[PDB]
Amino acid sequence: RLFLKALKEKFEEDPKEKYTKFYTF
Amino acid sequence: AYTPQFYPGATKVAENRRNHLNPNYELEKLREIPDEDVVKIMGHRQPGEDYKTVHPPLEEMDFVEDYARDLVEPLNGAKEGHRVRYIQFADSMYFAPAQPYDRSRSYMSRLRGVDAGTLSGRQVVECRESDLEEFSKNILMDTELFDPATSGMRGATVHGHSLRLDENGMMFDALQRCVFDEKTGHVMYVKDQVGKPLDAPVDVGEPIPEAKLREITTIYRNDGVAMRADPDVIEVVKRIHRARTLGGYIPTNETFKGL
Amino acid sequence: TGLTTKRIGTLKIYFKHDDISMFERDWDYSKGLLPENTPEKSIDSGIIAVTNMVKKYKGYIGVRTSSNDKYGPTGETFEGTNIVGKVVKNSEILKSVKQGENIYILEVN
Amino acid sequence: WDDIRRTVIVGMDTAHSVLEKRLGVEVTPETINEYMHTINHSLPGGAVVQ
Amino acid sequence: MLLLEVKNVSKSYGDTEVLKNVSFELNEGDVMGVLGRSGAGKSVLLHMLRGMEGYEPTSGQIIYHVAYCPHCENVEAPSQVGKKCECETEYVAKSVDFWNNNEITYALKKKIAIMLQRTFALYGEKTVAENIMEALTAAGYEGKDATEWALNLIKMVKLEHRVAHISRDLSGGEKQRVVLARQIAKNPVIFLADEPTGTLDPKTAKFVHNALTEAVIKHNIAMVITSHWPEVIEELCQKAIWLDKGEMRLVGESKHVVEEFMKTVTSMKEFEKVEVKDELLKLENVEKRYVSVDRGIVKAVDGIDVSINEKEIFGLVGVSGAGKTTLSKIIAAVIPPSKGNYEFRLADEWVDMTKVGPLYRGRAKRYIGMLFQEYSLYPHRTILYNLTESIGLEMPGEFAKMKAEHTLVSVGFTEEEAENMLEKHPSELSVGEKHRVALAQVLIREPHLILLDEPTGTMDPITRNQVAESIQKSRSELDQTYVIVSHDMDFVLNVCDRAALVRGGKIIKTGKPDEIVKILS
Amino acid sequence: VKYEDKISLYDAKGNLVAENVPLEAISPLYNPTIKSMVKNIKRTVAVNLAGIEGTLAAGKIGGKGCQVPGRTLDISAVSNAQAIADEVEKILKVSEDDDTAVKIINGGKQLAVQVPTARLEVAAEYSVSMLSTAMALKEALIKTFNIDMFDGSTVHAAIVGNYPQVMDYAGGNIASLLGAPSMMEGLGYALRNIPVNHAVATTKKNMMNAIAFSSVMEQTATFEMGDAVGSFERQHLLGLAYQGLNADNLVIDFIKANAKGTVGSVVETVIDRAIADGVIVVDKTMSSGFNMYKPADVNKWNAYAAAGLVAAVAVSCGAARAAQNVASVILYFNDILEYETGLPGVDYGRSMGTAVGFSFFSHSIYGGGGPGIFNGNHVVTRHSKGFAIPPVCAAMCADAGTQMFSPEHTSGLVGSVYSAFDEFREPMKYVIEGALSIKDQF
Ligand SMILES: Nc1ncnc2c1ncn2[C@@H]1O[C@H](COP(=O)(O)OP(=O)(O)OP(=O)(O)O)[C@@H](O)[C@H]1O
Ligand SMILES: Nc1ncnc2c1ncn2[C@@H]1O[C@H](COP(=O)(O)OP(=O)(O)OP(=O)(O)O)[C@@H](O)[C@H]1O
Ligand SMILES: C[C@@H](OP(=O)(O)O)[C@H](NC(=O)/C=C\CCCCSSCCS(=O)(=O)O)C(=O)O
Ligand SMILES: [Mg+2]
Ligand SMILES: [Mg+2]
Ligand SMILES: [Zn+2]
Repeated sequence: RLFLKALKEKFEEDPKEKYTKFYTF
Repeated sequence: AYTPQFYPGATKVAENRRNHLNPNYELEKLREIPDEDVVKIMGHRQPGEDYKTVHPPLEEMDFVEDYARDLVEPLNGAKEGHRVRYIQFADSMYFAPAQPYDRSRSYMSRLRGVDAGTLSGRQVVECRESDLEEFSKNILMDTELFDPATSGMRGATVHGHSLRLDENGMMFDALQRCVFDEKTGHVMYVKDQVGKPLDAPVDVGEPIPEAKLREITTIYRNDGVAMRADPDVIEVVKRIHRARTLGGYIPTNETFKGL
Repeated sequence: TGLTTKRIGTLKIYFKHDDISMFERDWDYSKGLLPENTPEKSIDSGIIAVTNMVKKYKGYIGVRTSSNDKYGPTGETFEGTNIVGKVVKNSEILKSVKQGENIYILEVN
Repeated sequence: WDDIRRTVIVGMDTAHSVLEKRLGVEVTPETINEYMHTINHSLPGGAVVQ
Repeated sequence: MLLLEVKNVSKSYGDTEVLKNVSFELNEGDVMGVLGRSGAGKSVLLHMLRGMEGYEPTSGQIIYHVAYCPHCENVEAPSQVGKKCECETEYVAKSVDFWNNNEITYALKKKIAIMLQRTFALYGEKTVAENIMEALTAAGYEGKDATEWALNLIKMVKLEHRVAHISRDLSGGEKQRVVLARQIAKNPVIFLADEPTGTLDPKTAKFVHNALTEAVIKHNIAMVITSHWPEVIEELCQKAIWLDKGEMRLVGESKHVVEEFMKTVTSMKEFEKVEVKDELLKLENVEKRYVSVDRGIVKAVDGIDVSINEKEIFGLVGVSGAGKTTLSKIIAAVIPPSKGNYEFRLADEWVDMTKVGPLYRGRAKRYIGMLFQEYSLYPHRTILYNLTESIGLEMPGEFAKMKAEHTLVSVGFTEEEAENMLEKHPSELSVGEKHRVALAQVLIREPHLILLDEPTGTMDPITRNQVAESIQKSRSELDQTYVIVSHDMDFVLNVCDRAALVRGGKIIKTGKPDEIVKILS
Repeated sequence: VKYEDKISLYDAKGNLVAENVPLEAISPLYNPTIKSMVKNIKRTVAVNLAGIEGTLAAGKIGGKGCQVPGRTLDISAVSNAQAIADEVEKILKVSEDDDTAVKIINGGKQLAVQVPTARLEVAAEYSVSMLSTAMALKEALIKTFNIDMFDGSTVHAAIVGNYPQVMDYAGGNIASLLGAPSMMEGLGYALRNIPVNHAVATTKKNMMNAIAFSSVMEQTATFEMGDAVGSFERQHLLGLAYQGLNADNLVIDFIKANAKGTVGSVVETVIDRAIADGVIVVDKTMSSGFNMYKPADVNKWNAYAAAGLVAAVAVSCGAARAAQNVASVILYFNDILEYETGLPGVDYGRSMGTAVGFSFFSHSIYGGGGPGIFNGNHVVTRHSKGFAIPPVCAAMCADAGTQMFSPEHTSGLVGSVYSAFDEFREPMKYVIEGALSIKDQF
């Protein structure tokens, strides 16, 4: 559904972006 | 009936100890760690797979007829036959929300079929794996009983309950199971409770502010609430000591008149 | 919202669904968001609330134009929501504002 | 007299069986060699990784 | 003679009629098959007969007619009624009404054997030989008889390659065979088998069936067997009942009932062809060795070469104990391999797996979801909690309920069933409603690579094709990679396209599912 | 009479048996059943004929991993075992109207010999039973099979085993419930030698009967050690009555009230019952509430706390269905009670100390063994005078087969021998009957 996709893009806390200390360099 | 008090004293430390001992007191929750994340930090089983068994289900096995033994309702983990596992915590002497003997007393007052052990810098509770995970997530990790900075789920090497905190206010860890992420201000568990690294670090929230720690701690301190400020606890301790002495000398109603 | 410096603050719409309108958060000031003003009964309409550190989406602000007995203005349960304020006079503009648009607020104490 | 006094013989088959079945840990000749290294370091006065 | 009656019994669970108007009669020796849909009430009826707690009838009652020793304490079969017993007093005939009429229940309940569904009743840490030895010493035989008996039983269940192997370290069907061997070695008056074959391959299923025929019927013991796999019912019993949603649709001979059953099934869908895009996994010399000082080397994996390709349903067919679960766990980065290389292609780089860490295996493990063969839920939680809060959904709690309902519907539940199931515990579901709930739990996080270890095994052809179409639709509309371990051939023909054959830790060859089928036969 | 205490006796099913029974009717010095059990324990010896045959056939004389080449005797003890029993009975026989019970166990591979009381009336200790049985067995074996004069030493080593050099029976095939008096923890400690597993196996895993057996043995030992003399006799009698024999049905009542409860709920029910019965009263109310409690009856309060301790152990170990919780349950039951009421715990902290001993004895690498091998004749568990051991029997009865030191592994022969006696298999019922038989003499 459009609503489910909207939640997926709006509330996706990607680990690499949030926790760059661990998943990056 | 009998309405139970739980602890003597009028200070905030005594009130917090009473709250921990009270089974009807709803502990304030301060974080949300998913069940699978708690299982991953625990490090006993892989989340999503079934629990290993030690004996067949209680219905399959045959026991002799025992009226008194059958009066007690068993745990679900016992009903299925799960292995007994443990969860261990180390608490800092610097205003950790929960303390070893307080933890053991609250566990034995609030949970069914648990095995609690108390050390100076250690506290472990053992139970059937499913129920152990249930009350580890519900009570031990999500509530005010846990602070990711001053307390830590850790087996194997436990040391730092009496040492000073590090630059971020975190308890000393020789294995560094949990690290402080300054970008987000959150504590992340990079290893499970025994020391093998985790594939994905798990966010256990951010450290509790020290002002709240002063209010929710259960330890007596000169810098915080001192026992001299709580003469009621000292009087009860002295009464227990004198009652023990009189009972060990001659256990009669006449010798207890000097109580 | 910026009311510490100016007299008019700005709230950005972050997510919207029927009765709910959630505002953007600042992941720099949402640190000591201990549960402070948690609802005891059903939340009434036009109540501004911020989700505390209990929930995963800590710091997000939101408001709903209706009342429910289970969820706060941000889709979280009552133990994860602390009430900060309410909308007093001007309404029926939260239902006609798209996502990403900024609405402006004025404190009336 | 010293050599006789300081000798104790301990059988390690119940320990291996308990490790394999109850404790859920595999026992291999490599693990036995590792245990022998550990006990040789620790028996006289040693303290492992401490 | 007549063994047990079943009067007009109606089991209710809060105005939810799980069973109603179920009535049948069984005598000293006869096999009866209980045939029905998934969730019809077969397991409820079997636990009803076994006497498990919480399965007490609400309307009717069941009667057990058996012999009894009024001092020495043994029930026996109603045939031994009128036989000077080994102790003194002989065998009084007792018509034991279950859930009433105590003082016989404990002894009678000892003499009834049940094969639980998906649950293994074994001691785990006590090997294979000691489990059967304990079962024998529990009741009957003696320390010569027990010995030879145990040897011949492990012959029947064909576990001579795992004699001293710790039964906790066994693998699925092997544990089920251990449980069956233990359940025979108790001389029961009735044998309640709930999916006795389980999710076993046809060869081992035939082996277990021969073991059952030799063991129970030869000793004139009644069996109540549920498979909902028509062929097993037809080849084992003479009388059978067919119940739907707790109502007896047909009562008669096994042949006629089973024939009636295959008329009410729907054919498979045969989804359209979908092309793949690039290679995604690569396994070169993966090997898993379980070395012990007391049992030798168990080479679960012996140098398997695999390669997967994006939007593809990959199959892993083989015999029980081949090493399918080990390979699947190696794919999911759950079990490290003893040797070999394993590479995953996130976007354009190949992360070297078999190395722990977020810079490494944890990179790809975020998009890898596996449904284990021995799955589990959180029984202390509701279904909604299991879908949303137990794993951590990325959305506020208010919008998680609708996402959970949508995932349940996509799994193959109707809207009413999904709505009613949300505020329920896994203990209140059926094995095959729990399996779909676990599949939904895997699917709701939407990973890139999905491993399904035996998705079927307790599901009807209708439910199985629902699961098949769900997988196909997800693969088509979400470019999800799938790796399937299964034993149902037609599932592999219609779902998979590049299945592989596993035999003793080897890959033999890889090809189309029809090619693998004609290689097998 | 000197004690005005009255008790009502309940059976293991919670049914009333008798009311207003004098407290001394269950005393070890008055109860006929306790006397009979003590005498039977003293005079009963178990012989392992199969063990003797195996040791002699392989020359396995000498202990752990010991074996003497060339000193092997090939005799059929299990095949004969009626002949040997008859000869042993004839040798041990003193008179015609004489006990001298020798009975065949497991079809010839074991013997259960009861030495006559005449040989024990002129003995200063109980060790005469094992020595007389060993001598009679040696003579019977030498006479039945014509053993050469130069192999009697081998026969002796097979039967007794290293005794002149090692002052005990280590590698022998003859055993008794009581150990050597020279190997006691203290003076009068002979009766605290039966482990928990032996008590559980003898009673066939019956919770109340195992509790009664352990409590009877422990309190009779306290009477023997001189502890239950003068002012302590009342406290030990009340402890026995309320912890072992389920006086006033307190244990069953607490278990029923806390079927779904925890240790804290058991503590609450115990305090409520003590308040309702007048056992404890309010001492004073402090400034911060917490009305302190003082015992109106010190010994009765100790008995109530002991009964509640047993009930708490039963509740926790029936919830977990595991016997590993005993130490923590006792320790923290006492802790919670003390800091809940301001009252002393069971045995004035000795129960808590013994629980700490249990904890460090069964929960670490410096731990050793499990709770099934607990007995009062150990340095770790001797500190409580019969108040911490009986709950371990309930804990091990509630165990669902998750212990390495299970009763089946360690006490099979003991159960097979001592389960034949009615007073040992059901100590609770027969102790109650014996107390009923002497109700009117007080
Ligand atoms: N404790 C319970 N409370 C309520 N409903 C229950 C309970 N146990 C089972 N049910 C319901 O009863 C129905 C039959 O369940 P059962 O386990 O007997 O199914 P089944 O015929 O064996 O099917 P399956 O092939 O899925 O194992 C299902 O709808 C299930 O949800
Ligand atoms: N932890 C372990 N230690 C030792 N051997 C093991 C262990 N786990 C599995 N095995 C053995 O390795 C072999 C492969 O097991 P695996 O689970 O991969 O088989 P499978 O083909 O999936 O079986 P099934 O079809 O019965 O589910 C089996 O013989 C099993 O007993
Ligand atoms: C009787 C014996 O106890 P045991 O019978 O349980 O071995 C008794 N104590 C022992 O347990 C044995 C040795 C002393 C070890 C104590 C070291 S204190 S430092 C370790 C603390 S922790 O391991 O509990 O965390 C002794 O021999 O002195
Ligand atoms: Mg079923
Ligand atoms: Mg498998
Ligand atoms: Zn009989």
